[PDB]
Amino acid sequence: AIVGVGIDLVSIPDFAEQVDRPGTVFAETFTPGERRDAADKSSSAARHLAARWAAKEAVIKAWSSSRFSKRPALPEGIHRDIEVVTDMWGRPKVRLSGEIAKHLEDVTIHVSLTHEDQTAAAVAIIEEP
Amino acid sequence: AIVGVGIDLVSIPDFAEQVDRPGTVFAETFTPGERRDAADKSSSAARHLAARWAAKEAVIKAWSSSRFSKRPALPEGIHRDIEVVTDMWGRPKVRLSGEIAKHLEDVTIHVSLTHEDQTAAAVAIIEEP
Amino acid sequence: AIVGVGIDLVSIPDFAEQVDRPGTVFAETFTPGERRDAADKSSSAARHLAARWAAKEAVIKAWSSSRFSKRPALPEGIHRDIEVVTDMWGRPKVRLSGEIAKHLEDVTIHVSLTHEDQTAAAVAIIEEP
Repeated sequence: AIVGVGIDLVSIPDFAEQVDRPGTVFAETFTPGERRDAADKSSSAARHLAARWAAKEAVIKAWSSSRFSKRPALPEGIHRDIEVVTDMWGRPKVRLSGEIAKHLEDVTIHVSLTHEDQTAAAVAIIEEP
Repeated sequence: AIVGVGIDLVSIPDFAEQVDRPGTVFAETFTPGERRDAADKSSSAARHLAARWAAKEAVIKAWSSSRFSKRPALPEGIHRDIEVVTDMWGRPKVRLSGEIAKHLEDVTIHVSLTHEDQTAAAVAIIEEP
Repeated sequence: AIVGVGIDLVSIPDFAEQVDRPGTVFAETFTPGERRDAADKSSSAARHLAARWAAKEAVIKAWSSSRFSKRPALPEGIHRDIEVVTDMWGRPKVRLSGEIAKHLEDVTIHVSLTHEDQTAAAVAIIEEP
C-alpha cells in the first residue's frame, strides 16, 4: 500500500536567491556551476533546478511522513542519500544511497515534477506491495 | 486500493481576506484568534492557516470524488467532521468526527501540505486495503 | 498498484495567450468558441479551461512515466485519445478513446484539479489491481 506522500511548492525567485549560498545541503545536491547558473532567476537553469529541488523535497517529506522516520528531525545524510535527477527528456529519476537506500530496498518511490512562471512543484508517493 | 484523490491550491492573500469574515465553516475550522491573526496576509499565521485550509479542502475533494459521497452537494457537518491540524513540526494530521468518522473507519487518509510566497497547496489520497 | 503519477502546474495568463493559436492539439481538446473565450485571461473560461488542461497534461505525464509508454516521444493521437472534461459541478472525468482506451482498459485513472488567482494545477494517478 501507500507508505508516504509528499507535495512541495518552490518559489523560483526565492530558490535562485538561496541556491548559490554556501552550504552542505545544496552542495550535496547540485554542482557549483549548476548553482551559479540557477542563481539567475530568469534562467532555464533556475526553473529546472527549482523543479528538481521541489521533487527532492517532496520525496523527503513523503519519507518523513512514513514509518521509516523514527525521529522528528531528519537523519544525518538524508540530503546526500536522496537525489532526484532528470534524463535528457526532463523526466525525474530517484537515486538512493547510504542508509536510505538500505532501508528502502523494498519500497517504490513515484515522483512527478512541474513548473511554470515563478513556481515549481512536485509530488512523491512511496509505496510497497 | 485508492478510494479518492484531491489537490487544492489556495491564494494566501485571498484566504487572508476571507478567513476572518463571520461564517460557520471557518468558525468550525479555526478559532477567532487564529482567524484575526491570519487576516494579515503577510503574517506567518496567514501562510500556515492557508496550508491547513488547502489540506482540509483537498481531503474533502478526495471524499467528494469517492463512493462515500452519495449526492453532488456536500453533506451537513462535513466541515465540522473533517479537520486537519499540524503538530509542532508543521506535519499534518487528519481528525475525523461525526458521521464521516463512522463511515471512514476502515479507510486511510494520506495528506501533505506546502506553501511558498503567495500560494499554499495540499494533496490528499484516501486509500483502503 | 500505482502505474504512473503526474502533476502539472499551468499559468492561467500564459495559457490564455496560447490556447487560441491555431494548432491540432488544442483543436482536439477544446472548441473554437471555448478557446476564444479562454483567450481572455481574466475570464472564468480561462480559469476553468486552464484547470482542464492541467488535468489532461497530468494524465499524459502519468502515462508517459508508465510502462505503457514505449518511446520517449508521445505517440500519435494521444491528445485526441485522452480528454478530461468536467460535469456541471466542476468535477473532472477522464475519457479515453483510440489506442489509449484499448491499452488502458484494465487500469484506473484518478484525477483532481484546482485553481486560484493566476495558477491552475492537477494531479493524476494511474493504478491497477
